[PDB]
Amino acid sequence: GRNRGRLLCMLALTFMFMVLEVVVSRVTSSLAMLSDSFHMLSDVLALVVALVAERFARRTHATQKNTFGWIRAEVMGALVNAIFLTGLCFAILLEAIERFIEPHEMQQPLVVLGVGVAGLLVNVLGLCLFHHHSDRAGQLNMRGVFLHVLGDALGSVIVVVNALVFYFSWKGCSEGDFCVNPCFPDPCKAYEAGPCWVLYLDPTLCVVMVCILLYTTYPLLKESALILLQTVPKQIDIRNLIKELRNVEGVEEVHELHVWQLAGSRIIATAHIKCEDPTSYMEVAKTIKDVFHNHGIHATTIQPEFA
Amino acid sequence: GRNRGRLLCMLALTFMFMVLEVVVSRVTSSLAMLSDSFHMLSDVLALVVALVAERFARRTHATQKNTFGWIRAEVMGALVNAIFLTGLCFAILLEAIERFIEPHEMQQPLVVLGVGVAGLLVNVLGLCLFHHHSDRAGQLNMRGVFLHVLGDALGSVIVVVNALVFYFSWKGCSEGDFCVNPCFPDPCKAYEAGPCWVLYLDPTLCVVMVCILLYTTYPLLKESALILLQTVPKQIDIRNLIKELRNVEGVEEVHELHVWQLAGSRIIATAHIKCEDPTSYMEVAKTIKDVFHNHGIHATTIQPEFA
Ligand SMILES: [Zn+2]
Ligand SMILES: [Zn+2]
Repeated sequence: GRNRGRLLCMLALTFMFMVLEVVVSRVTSSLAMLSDSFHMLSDVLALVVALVAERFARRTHATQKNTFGWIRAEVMGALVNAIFLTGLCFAILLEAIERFIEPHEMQQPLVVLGVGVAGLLVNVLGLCLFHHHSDRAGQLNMRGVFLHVLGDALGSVIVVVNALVFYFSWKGCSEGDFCVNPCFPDPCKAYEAGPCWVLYLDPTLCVVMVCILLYTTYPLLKESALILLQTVPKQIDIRNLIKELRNVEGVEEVHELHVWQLAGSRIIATAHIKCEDPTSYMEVAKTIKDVFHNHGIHATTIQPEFA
Repeated sequence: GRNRGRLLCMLALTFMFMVLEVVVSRVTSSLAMLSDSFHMLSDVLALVVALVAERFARRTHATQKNTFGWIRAEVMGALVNAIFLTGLCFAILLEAIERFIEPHEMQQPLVVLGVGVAGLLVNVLGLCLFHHHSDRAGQLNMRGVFLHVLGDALGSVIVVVNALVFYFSWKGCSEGDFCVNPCFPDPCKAYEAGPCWVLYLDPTLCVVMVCILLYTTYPLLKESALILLQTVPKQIDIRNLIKELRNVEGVEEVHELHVWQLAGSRIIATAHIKCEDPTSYMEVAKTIKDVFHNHGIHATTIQPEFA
């Protein structure tokens, strides 16, 4: 309820800011604003994926197609959100390089600064909505959206700072009379412009930005992508389980121990444990289940192989 | 061995064509060629992800970190490849729109056509290498690479066709004397050009292209993303398993059956099956294992709950 409400609220603000970008571009007759609107549509797609994962995760319930439920679906949502962000971060890095090799002037700096401030306010509102997620499957699913919100919030901050630096320290050649543009090599033409450091302010910061994101993206793409690989949860180690099951009387060996994490705090472990006396099997198995519960594994399947 | 050889060969050709693009851009002094080279670097990243998945999938061995192995890692590689491709298809769609709202002229059509033909030859070689995959994971990891190769091969075909149509049917205004450019609205300026249909040839085809890719991408993103959700394999249905286990004498009920697919043809099913007589448990369990093998489930775990 609360999570879906937050996601729907952020989606609604994202459409509203999309409409704001479109109408502002229409009055100003600018196309890069439309491109930024379509990037906001990419953000809409990320929010939609998060919403799909969050609904479907409620199924739980033993269905015919999935006997476990659909909480792992939420986990997958987190995972896919993380991979879309690694990808958009890599696209930002490739755009930054493309702007290093060819700088781009910013036209109409004031409206760009205003739209950047509006987007910063929207992204800060979204960040406050998603602050609680810096049980777990919910934490991962909300962390994906939180990382997307942090990414486009940092983008808004970069845009605002760049627009301010352009408006305060860039002397353009758009006047049209006796102006030479050293930094931007060919001003499309068949005084001296502003210092060349400003024209590269957008790329460098962007690069720094993606690094930040990549850093903060790495745990999620680590945490979500190891649950679906059925890696043993970090709280659980296999040596202690093996030795404690071997120390239990009535246990000859523990031939095949499989431990994995379904989603969040639901850890599933199945083992085969050899026993000699069928009569003692029930108390041996209850002790084994007690050990599994002691170490935090609550759903188990134990097959006794009488010899 | 063979799969890693194919992946390394395609990676080597991809670096060689990257170097070709870079050197051609250097002699021609063109920047969009560098952008295409960085897109080829994105293809390099996809191939690298595939290589990592393939290399890690050969571990198995029931590592301490993962008691099942790392074949699911290969599955995840397939999945992430699919996701990456969907994202690039959506970026192509957003670039196509950006070119619909603002068409772009193609400069130096002959060198673009030649580089497109070279890339088409490289991509056809890669497609022939990956033709065999239109175990199962081996297929999924390669189908991911096959879809990437098909995508940039279709991109090369689009580039070649567009360059040919420009060279044959576009009358540019680059001569500099008495030329008006109706289609491209402002030719950056403070006769009649070629017909306006050519300037939009690249977007429309691109859109069609992504549709194709998206279509062919959907099964992979369906097939890989349902294995990691532990959905029951399509060959297996739960009603027959339940009824056949109930019909077995000595079985009171099958209380929990979870059946899922690890990777490829390795299907794992665990169940609880209440039995009355411990003496009859061994033959009852061997019959149950025989049924599980009969339906194609070879790794099981069956816990008898004596009452
Ligand atoms: Zn066994
Ligand atoms: Zn039970």
